Amino acid sequence: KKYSLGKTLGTFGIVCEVFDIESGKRFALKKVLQDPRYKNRELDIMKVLDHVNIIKLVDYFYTTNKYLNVIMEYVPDTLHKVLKSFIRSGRSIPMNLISIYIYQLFRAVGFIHSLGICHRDIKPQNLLVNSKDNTLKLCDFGSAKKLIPSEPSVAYICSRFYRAPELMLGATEYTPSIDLWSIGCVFGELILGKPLFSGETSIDQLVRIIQIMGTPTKEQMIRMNPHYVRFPTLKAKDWRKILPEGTPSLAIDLLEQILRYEPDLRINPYEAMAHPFFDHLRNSNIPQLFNFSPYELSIIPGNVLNRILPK
Amino acid sequence: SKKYSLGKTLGTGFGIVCEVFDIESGKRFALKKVLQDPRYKNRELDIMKVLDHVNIIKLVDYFYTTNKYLNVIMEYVPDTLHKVLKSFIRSGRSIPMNLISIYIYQLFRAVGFIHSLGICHRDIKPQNLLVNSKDNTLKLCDFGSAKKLIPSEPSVAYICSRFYRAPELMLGATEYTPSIDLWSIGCVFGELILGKPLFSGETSIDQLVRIIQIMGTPTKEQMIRMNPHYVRFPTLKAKDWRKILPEGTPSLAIDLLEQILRYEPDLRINPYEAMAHPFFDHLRNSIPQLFNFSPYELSIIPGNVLNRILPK
Ligand SMILES: O=C1N=c2ccccc2=C1c1[nH]c2ccccc2c1NOCC[C@H](O)CO
Ligand SMILES: O=C1N=c2ccccc2=C1c1[nH]c2ccccc2c1NOCC[C@H](O)CO
Repeated sequence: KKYSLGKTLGTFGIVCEVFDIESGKRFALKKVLQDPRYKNRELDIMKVLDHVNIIKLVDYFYTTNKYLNVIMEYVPDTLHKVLKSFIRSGRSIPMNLISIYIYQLFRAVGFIHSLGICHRDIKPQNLLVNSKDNTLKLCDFGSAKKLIPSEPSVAYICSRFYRAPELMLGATEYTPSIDLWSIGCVFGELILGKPLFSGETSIDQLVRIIQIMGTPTKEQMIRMNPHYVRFPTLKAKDWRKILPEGTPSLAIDLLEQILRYEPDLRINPYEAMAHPFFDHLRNSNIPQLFNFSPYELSIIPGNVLNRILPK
Repeated sequence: SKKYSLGKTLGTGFGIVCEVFDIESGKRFALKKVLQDPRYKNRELDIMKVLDHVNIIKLVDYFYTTNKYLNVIMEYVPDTLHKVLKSFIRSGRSIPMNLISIYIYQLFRAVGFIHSLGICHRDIKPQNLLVNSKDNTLKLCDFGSAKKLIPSEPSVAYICSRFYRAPELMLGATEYTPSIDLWSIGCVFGELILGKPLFSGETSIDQLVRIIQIMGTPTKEQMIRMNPHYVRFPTLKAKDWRKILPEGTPSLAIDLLEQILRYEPDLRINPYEAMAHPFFDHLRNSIPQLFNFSPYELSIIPGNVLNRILPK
């Protein structure tokens, strides 16, 4: 009764736009089929995400088959729709804007990773954008999990475009580092205007990665998955020959630092925020970039913080 | 339900209140379990959800269970002002005025916060006032009797309780205001000083007479302000608190009490102005957090008032 129903946004349930009958405000409703016997993992993660670049939990309740109704913060557009529109119009997303989106993405992921939480399905359909601010917010934690580093996961993550290579190799001991590969993939697509690594199967997807970044060495295979083994030998290619003809060197340098085979070697989110590619954001439309919460300040290293911040 | 382990009982008041433990983090919380239909809203949860303040008990978690029950997990504080009050009497000592001021200051800050939202507690009493001994932090809990007052709509006069109701409630008022909480604070302040409650009595008349016997018969203008729908008592002159309260009592204590226990609901000192009252000049001159105002708090405290509240 408290929420009047709006447009369906996407379909174990459905996602709608709803309105608070009392305040007038607009929120997002996720209605999922659910037994009040068991916990809901997604609700349980939501409950802990209090960050400016992450979608906030507002309310939740049960209904009538029994359903859990999660009411969340709303943002009016997805990076998927923005990206498709630029292609449609015939032009490239300005690099200045790409940097704005990608910085905020890094900030979000930095925050969930300081809690051991991994998203596992970062994609442009999951990156909410505000046209008026250029604010970006990470949503949908239906596929997320708190990784317990002393404990093995089962390899059951299948998806196009954005999986880390270690997931394609059936890794059992993957880490939140997987998200960092996704960011890289999003970042590249934004630049190129189409995804980096297509393919319907894991083999297909692996081959495409190899085709661009070269065959992984043995040391690289172990570090991705020590439980797994031979491909043909292909040399790495230069991103400057893959990406479109205008692409800034700083953009490619950061990209090189993200898309590494060795999960442990991928750039740290706060490190990436301190990367010269964001130097023009530090030199003062722009949303909030430097309003760190007292939690974030407790977590960012002092060397790093000083390089992230403006003079 | 597995997430929390029981759980010493804290009070069976439509449900129970227990101590519970987060089996993942090890932290201790308070569980309020109430009999509830998931067909209706629960008013108390809806209020909890909006209370974000250092001197009010925070909501933590909530879930359903099986007769169907709503389970409210809240911030926990290990003691009540009632137990503290009731222990000082045992030892044959009075609560230091310096301590009394610590608690009552925080109480005002809490009330200041809920009234900025139109939320009225409606049952403030030392049993509802949680105190932590490490720190002298006080927190206001248990909003099961709270309501958001919609100034343009009447309420129904069905509030019956001992010691702490505003005179307007005793008079069957239908248009009462969050001011009723300030009357309760005054009473609590008073009781802390005196060693026993100010206004005893099992019925409404009984409660009114006691007030009238200390504060004097209300004038006609004071009756209209408490309840313009209500008519004679015998004429009694006000007594002077200096002769009711114990021999030592500081004059600023009484000054502050006088400014809370007015018959005219609209004249009762407002909470921020009370923190500015000189009775708290020693906390300023000189103990928990007192001056760490939230961005929200800062935006609704008036300018001149704020400066009087803060230390120099
Ligand atoms: O604002 C949103 N908050 C959410 C929380 C969880 C899941 C989705 C959203 C939100 C969406 N905002 C949008 C604005 C324009 C278009 C779509 C959306 C949102 N959701 O997208 C549908 C979910 C789909 O199944 C995968 O993301
Ligand atoms: O810490 C508490 N949080 C609460 C939220 C709602 C209702 C009660 C409490 C809490 C109590 N903490 C205590 C510590 C010692 C003794 C009692 C309590 C709490 N409540 O006990 C029942 C409330 C009753 O109104 C007063 O006895």
